[PDB]
Amino acid sequence: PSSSMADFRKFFAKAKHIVIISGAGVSAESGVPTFRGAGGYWRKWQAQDLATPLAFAHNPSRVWEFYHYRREVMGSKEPNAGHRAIAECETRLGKQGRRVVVITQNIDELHRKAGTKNLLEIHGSLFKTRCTSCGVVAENYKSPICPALSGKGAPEPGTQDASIPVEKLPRCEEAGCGGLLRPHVVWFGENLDPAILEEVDRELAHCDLCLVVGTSSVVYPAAMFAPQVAARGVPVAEFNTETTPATNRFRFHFQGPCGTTLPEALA
Amino acid sequence: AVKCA
Ligand SMILES: NC(=O)c1ccc[n+]([C@@H]2C[C@H](COP(=O)(O)OP(=O)(O)OC[C@H]3O[C@@H](n4cnc5c(N)ncnc54)[C@H](O)[C@@H]3O)[C@@H](O)[C@H]2O)c1
Ligand SMILES: [Zn+2]
Repeated sequence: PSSSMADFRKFFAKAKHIVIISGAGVSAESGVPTFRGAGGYWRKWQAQDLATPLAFAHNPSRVWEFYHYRREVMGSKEPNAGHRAIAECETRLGKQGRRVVVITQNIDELHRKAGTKNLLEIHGSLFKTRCTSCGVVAENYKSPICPALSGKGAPEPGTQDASIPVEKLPRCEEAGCGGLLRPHVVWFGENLDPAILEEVDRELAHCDLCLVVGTSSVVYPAAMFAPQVAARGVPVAEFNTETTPATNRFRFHFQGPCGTTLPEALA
Repeated sequence: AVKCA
């Protein structure tokens, strides 16, 4: 694990297919908290407990409050210099006939807002819904997503659940369905999309340089992506404020906010 | 592949 930017740049200059894996840390400097420690809580509950099939099945109103809140917070948010460096890198290399692809754990769409085109959102999106009856996935940026959620989603401990009746939670507007919608987001304990996983596999297999940016490397299976490329003999560069369990697997580690390290790295 | 923390 070197911290030599110059050695990384040598590899960067020659790379024809760069995979950039990102986690919540890439959006921290945008004012979107990660789930590490404090941001991992909402009212009395842990985010990793709310983001489960069990929690939603038994209390879809509380879970929707939680997602509504996040959708609303995400409204004000802007890509940071980390996101911008990544998008600009893709566009510049694209004109050289070189490839950059972003594989993100994040559901916040900030990579998209920054202009990134080659993007695999492996955990879905905060701004998509899926119908729990007919399975139809739709884009949704409505604020609020439904009338009953207005002013709701307050994260403060002791905030009673709005306890919205299920017919007044977001409902499918497909012809003759009316089903309860859920956020189109992969929850803990759910399968990732097999089609997306095969796209991920094709990128990992063909790439020649990999960056792992702002991820804890403890969410599976995404945590195994970069280790797998590094096993193939490919250089992996980690950009994170801390070391992680995967750190010593990687060729490079650059400590600090990725917003301040990425722009120089990717110029 | 199941999403796990
Ligand atoms: N922005 C989002 O869409 C968003 C927000 C919160 C959680 N999540 C997902 C929920 C799930 C678990 O979240 P989390 O526990 O945070 O795991 P994670 O894998 O997203 O870990 C966050 C990582 O970011 C790191 N970090 C924080 N700030 C910076 C920074 N400024 N520059 C570089 N790295 C930074 C932090 O040290 C940690 O390693 C993951 O799939 C997350 O991607 C997404
Ligand atoms: Zn439906």
